[PDB]
Amino acid sequence: GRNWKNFALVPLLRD
Amino acid sequence: QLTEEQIAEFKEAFSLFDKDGDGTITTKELGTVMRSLGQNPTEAELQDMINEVDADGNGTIDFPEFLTMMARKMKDTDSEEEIREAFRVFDKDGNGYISAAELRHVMTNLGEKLTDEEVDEMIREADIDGDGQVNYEEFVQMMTAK
Ligand SMILES: [Ca+2]
Ligand SMILES: [Ca+2]
Ligand SMILES: [Ca+2]
Ligand SMILES: [Ca+2]
Repeated sequence: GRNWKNFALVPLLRD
Repeated sequence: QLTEEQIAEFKEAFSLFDKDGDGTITTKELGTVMRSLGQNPTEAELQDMINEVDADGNGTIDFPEFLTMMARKMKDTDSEEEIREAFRVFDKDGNGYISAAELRHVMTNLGEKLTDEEVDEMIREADIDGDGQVNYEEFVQMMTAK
C-alpha cells in the first residue's frame, strides 16, 4: 500500500 | 478530491529531483536523475523540459510547476510503447515480472533511500493477482488507472 506511479513516470518525462 | 496521500506522493517525487532541498528543480538536477536511469538528455532538451512548465520564467521548476509537469505526463501516457519502455526500466532481468529486489535496485540507483518494508508496500500496491510480483498488465493498471 504505497503508490509508485510518479516514479514509474520519471523515465517518460523526456517524452 | 486531491488527497493527503496524493500530496505526500508528489512531495516524495519532487524531493527525488530536488537533491539539495532548496525547493526548486534545476536543469542539472533533472539531468542527474535522467542519467541515473540510463538516459542522456542534452542541455537543450533539459532547458525545453523546464520551459514547457516554467510559468514565472525563472529557469527552474518550483512545486506547482512540477505538479503541472507530472499532470501533463499522466494525461500524455496511453501508448503501449511508452508504458513498455517504463516497464523495462524496472524489470531488470527482463523476465516479465518486477520483483521487490528489482524495484529496490532501481530506487537505490535513483538515490531514494527506502526500507525493505517500504519497497514491499510498493509491490503490494501494484500487485493485483497476489503472486508478490508486478507483471506488465499490473504495471499498466498502476500507470493508467487513477
Ligand atoms: Ca534544487
Ligand atoms: Ca519556475
Ligand atoms: Ca524481473
Ligand atoms: Ca502480480
